[PDB]
Amino acid sequence: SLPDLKIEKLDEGVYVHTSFEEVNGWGVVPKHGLVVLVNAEAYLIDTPFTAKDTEKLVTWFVERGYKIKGSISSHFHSDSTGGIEWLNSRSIPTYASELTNELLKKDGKVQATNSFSGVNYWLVKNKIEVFYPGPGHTPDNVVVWLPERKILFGGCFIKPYGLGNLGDANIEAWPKSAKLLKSKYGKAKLVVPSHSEVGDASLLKLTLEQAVKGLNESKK
Ligand SMILES: [Fe+3]
Ligand SMILES: [Zn+2]
Repeated sequence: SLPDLKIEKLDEGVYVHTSFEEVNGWGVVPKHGLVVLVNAEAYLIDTPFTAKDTEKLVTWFVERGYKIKGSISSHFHSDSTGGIEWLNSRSIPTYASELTNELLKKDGKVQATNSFSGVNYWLVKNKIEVFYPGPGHTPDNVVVWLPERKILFGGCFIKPYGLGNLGDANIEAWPKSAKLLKSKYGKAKLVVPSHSEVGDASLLKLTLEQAVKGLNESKK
């Protein structure tokens, strides 16, 4: 009885997709990703949890005359990679970093068909940039930058109100990673976190503070 997949326009050529899962203890949790338009083509930034919602998402944009050109997953957790199986099965190119695919493989999960590495990677030159700030929420977490709109998708790295699930986190590295991110994208107009409302560049500073706070609490 989960809430329906939601698709809402955020800016010119940029949509937020929201899907939901049950997390025992915290109840239903919304997960935000993006869909970015490049001319008459669409790129998924993270996938929904399920094949079903991934298909609904894909069909929504196909039906509006956009070809799905690919998806990129910001980290290996299922809230970013849930639709990779379905997308691969439809021969839609999927993208994840080398680290992410290696974590998927280790966990017995289907991998993205295309991978990349390095600090900066242009999924679409001058339109969609993937940035690796270093380990934080997970060892592999990346963010996605849309220069034309100055929109940053933070995935699960951006945690302005609390760090959340620490199971796969690197609390020792997160502050340095968050410092690097804030310096890189301080001119962001909009910052889009995975589990809360859209904000501005202040979310970068808040994340840094939470990360610093988390590390201090771990050492005491
Ligand atoms: Fe995660
Ligand atoms: Zn998450």
